[PDB]
Amino acid sequence: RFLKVKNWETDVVLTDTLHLKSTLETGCTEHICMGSIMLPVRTKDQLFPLAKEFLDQYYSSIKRFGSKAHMDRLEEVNKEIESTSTYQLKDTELIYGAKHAWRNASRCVGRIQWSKLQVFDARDCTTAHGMFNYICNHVKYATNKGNLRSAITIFPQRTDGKHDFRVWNSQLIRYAGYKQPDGSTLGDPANVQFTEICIQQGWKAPRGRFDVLPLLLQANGNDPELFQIPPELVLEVPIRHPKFDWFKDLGLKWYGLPAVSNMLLEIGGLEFSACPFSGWYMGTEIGVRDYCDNSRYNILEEVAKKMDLDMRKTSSLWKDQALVEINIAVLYSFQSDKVTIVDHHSATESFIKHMENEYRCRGGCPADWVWIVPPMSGSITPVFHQEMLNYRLTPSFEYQPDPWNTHVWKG
Amino acid sequence: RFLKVKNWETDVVLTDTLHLKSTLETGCTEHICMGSIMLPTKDQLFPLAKEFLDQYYSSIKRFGSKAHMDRLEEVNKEIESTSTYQLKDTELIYGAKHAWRNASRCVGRIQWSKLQVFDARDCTTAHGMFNYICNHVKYATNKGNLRSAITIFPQRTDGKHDFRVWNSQLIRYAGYKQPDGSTLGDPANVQFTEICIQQGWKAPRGRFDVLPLLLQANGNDPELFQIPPELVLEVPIRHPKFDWFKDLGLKWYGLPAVSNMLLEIGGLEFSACPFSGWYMGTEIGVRDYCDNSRYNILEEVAKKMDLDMRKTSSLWKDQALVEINIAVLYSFQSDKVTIVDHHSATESFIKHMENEYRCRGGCPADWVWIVPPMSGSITPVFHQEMLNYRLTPSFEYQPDPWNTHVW
Ligand code: HEM
Ligand code: HEM
Ligand SMILES: Cc1ccnc(CCCCCO[C@H]2CNC[C@H]2Cc2cc(C)cc(N)n2)c1
Ligand SMILES: Cc1ccnc(CCCCCO[C@H]2CNC[C@H]2Cc2cc(C)cc(N)n2)c1
Ligand SMILES: C[C@H](O)[C@H](O)[C@H]1CNc2nc(N)[nH]c(=O)c2N1
Ligand SMILES: C[C@H](O)[C@H](O)[C@H]1CNc2nc(N)[nH]c(=O)c2N1
Ligand SMILES: [Zn+2]
Repeated sequence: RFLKVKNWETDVVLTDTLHLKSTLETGCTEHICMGSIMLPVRTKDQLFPLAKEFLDQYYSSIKRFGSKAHMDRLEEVNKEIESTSTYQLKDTELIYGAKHAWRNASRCVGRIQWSKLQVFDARDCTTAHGMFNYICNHVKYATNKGNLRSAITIFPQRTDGKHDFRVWNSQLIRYAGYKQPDGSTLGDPANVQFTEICIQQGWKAPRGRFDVLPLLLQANGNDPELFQIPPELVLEVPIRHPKFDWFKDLGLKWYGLPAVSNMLLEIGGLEFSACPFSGWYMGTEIGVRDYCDNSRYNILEEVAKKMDLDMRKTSSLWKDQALVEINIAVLYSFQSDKVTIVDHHSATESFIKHMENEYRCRGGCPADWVWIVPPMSGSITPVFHQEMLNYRLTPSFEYQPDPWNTHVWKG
Repeated sequence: RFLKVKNWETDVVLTDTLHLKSTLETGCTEHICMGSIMLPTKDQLFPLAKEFLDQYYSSIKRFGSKAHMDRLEEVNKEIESTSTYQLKDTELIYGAKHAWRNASRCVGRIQWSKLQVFDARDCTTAHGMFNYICNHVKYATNKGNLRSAITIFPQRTDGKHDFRVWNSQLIRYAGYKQPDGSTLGDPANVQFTEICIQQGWKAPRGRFDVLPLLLQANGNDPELFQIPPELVLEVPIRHPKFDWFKDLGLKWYGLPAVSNMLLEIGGLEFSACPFSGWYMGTEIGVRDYCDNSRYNILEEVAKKMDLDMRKTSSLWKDQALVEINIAVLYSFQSDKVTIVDHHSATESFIKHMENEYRCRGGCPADWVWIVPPMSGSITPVFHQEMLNYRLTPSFEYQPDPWNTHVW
């Protein structure tokens, strides 16, 4: 089978054969597409196949397919699984695995960078204090005083599902949200429930608009523990605008390091339930979503108010006007402070080049159009006009349930 | 099989039962989503007809009635005897409204029940087709107060006698490839413009030349007609604050009227069914004007605004895009030609989708097409999970006739 994808701007046509390596399911059927749905304890049985399939990929990538080293490693993993019911990855396999989970992440527009990933093997970690130390080193290494470097830290894999390592924060660095008695929210409304859990666990909340949350860390299935990231390790950027002097007085800032901490990394059948990873921002993640979603900081009105836009009718495009200015301000601020950031024009152009290169050398690039297209200015970016095929390859990053829903408290 | 969609901004959760009536296939499988792909006998005819008449009689609350049974029997006899059948006027009107109600890529469906249907099944010649079309254009334009309409020409018989409107829309501008190497006018219309010229059209060779209609009746070779110029309402584009904007020399037409689709009702195929509503501003301001392969005007507008074009991160493109779209909306509003902005349209679509979930058990919606091509996430449709599936009656895309037609 060959599937073709067209670009409607360039008329470039690509042929995908890689989708033939897909096994996981999409959510879609013959009768129903679920492409815009956000969300569409293993035994030995399922395991050796997953292991073998991963190891065959690994050994092909390094041009050693079928070699003695390849065969002995299959043999070795086979026997490890029968004797212990699981197995351990070699460092080189873990690194290759983590790189490929990113390469395979179909909602990631930043994948041109996939092969440049610093992998911190934290599989020797046993306690939450150990996790905290690991995460500080990650944050410091990745921050690099503004010159951001992609990185991932990988904690011990799942065993019986009763001893999971988990980072309870959704990202390593986020701002607290506090729901007020009058129904308004102070700070980030996306973090209210998590902030409540931190408070209940003993965090002394400053109750401001940009309070960096404490890490809440679960090791070996134990109850999680609170730690404050050292403030000197949290790089932040005050947001100002190049032409509008009043913009700074909105009191806005953001942190420099985007670091997803709630996902599951699957490599060769093994499950790494705590695998925080970080890169750098595309400007719209902050300027469009973080600042301008109604359920987030929601600053559009106040900005358009300061700009004296005609707010009487939507068709003055006052929201679109304020939206561009805010996004200009975020890119300007990060740039002036020398904190790595990419704009959505540059990021999407790089992605199309990456995607074409992947079609040529790999036979495809799974891509989720719903997520890859930026949330402003969609059609003046080259990805809008690009047909994409979304399917699931392993190694992979997966969503997992928030741990407060599933954790059995020990006391 | 019983599905939930969530809006992530409002936490509103809707249950879809309507997908169970899904009929056609999507392009997707359990292994590959094709959500972003643009194009993903008497035996079969009776099931198709019954399925339709059942939903018709159910809609008028006479399901299982004597009138229902009698009609089903009537239609059955007609197929076995004549190999096809004819829709009653009421069935045609119902079917056309429902094909619009079912159009998963249409954001304007809150309007679906207010559709004027023109029954042109009595038409026999291209000249007749032209007369019907002018009347459609004039009815729908309504001196700027636009009214939704569809004109339905005779159904396909043996496939050798198709009615087709060769144009993709009733009103579009010509495109000409130049000795220069650049394109004059609308680059999307170069091939069709050459067919017009090949067929006799004397092209003015300008940037905004309304194309002639190329009409095919009873599967004959198509013929050329000019829409009377006084029936084509156009809007000159100016900006409310930039004096220089009008000097770009831009205009657009008021009536968007898609004329290349196939309407399928109860298994019958209406290969010529041009239909029209009114524009959402972004369709012109973002796509017609700013697409690289369309009028591609971003650079020239950016220049007159004196923006910093040295680096993409000044967001000059985004700035210019907003002003072009302000100018479109302003111009149409000033000349009193119906238009809707993308905020207002997507808000109405969210209201429409809620009515539909409550009253019909779902609403098929293609998120990739529903979300406007600028400012995605400040419109409510961005945060709204949607299920896409194919219900009949339906509008379908069909092969350009020049690739099909034996001359
Ligand atoms: C080099 C800098 C990177 C940039 C500019 C970038 C860009 C982005 C953006 C804009 C998104 C969508 C996020 C959203 O809308 O919430 C995303 C998603 C994602 N990226 Fe990246 N990315 C980068 C690096 C990384 C790294 C290092 C990884 C892991 C190794 C990664 C894996 C993912 C995954 C798994 C998603 C989907 C997340 C989800 O489902 O919530 N990306 N990327
Ligand atoms: C009343 C005002 C209407 C508005 C504001 C509107 C809005 C839109 C928009 C913005 C699109 C996307 C088109 C594109 O991006 O190229 C679209 C597509 C479409 N609409 Fe509507 N619509 C209207 C009326 C109608 C009517 C009257 C019909 C049929 C009776 C219809 C059926 C369709 C179909 C079948 C599509 C998809 C066309 C394709 O696949 O190329 N719409 N609509
Ligand atoms: C490494 C990197 C580089 C550049 N940017 C980033 C930022 C990613 C931040 C992710 C925040 O996304 C949050 C907010 N909305 C959906 C949610 C993530 C999510 C939610 C759900 C239900 C499913 C899913 N797959 N992913 C990370
Ligand atoms: C009735 C109405 C109301 C408001 N707006 C409109 C404008 C729709 C104009 C149609 C323009 O669409 C053209 C340009 N890009 C895709 C193409 C239509 C199309 C192309 C293809 C390959 C498949 C498909 N289903 N539809 C029509
Ligand atoms: C409902 C819909 O799938 C949801 O709003 C999606 C759309 N596209 C997105 N794209 C990105 N990058 N991030 C998101 O959170 C979303 N949200
Ligand atoms: C490849 C992708 O499907 C294509 O560019 C789509 C995206 N969304 C669209 N949405 C609308 N309304 N109209 C279009 O023409 C397109 N083009
Ligand atoms: Zn799909």
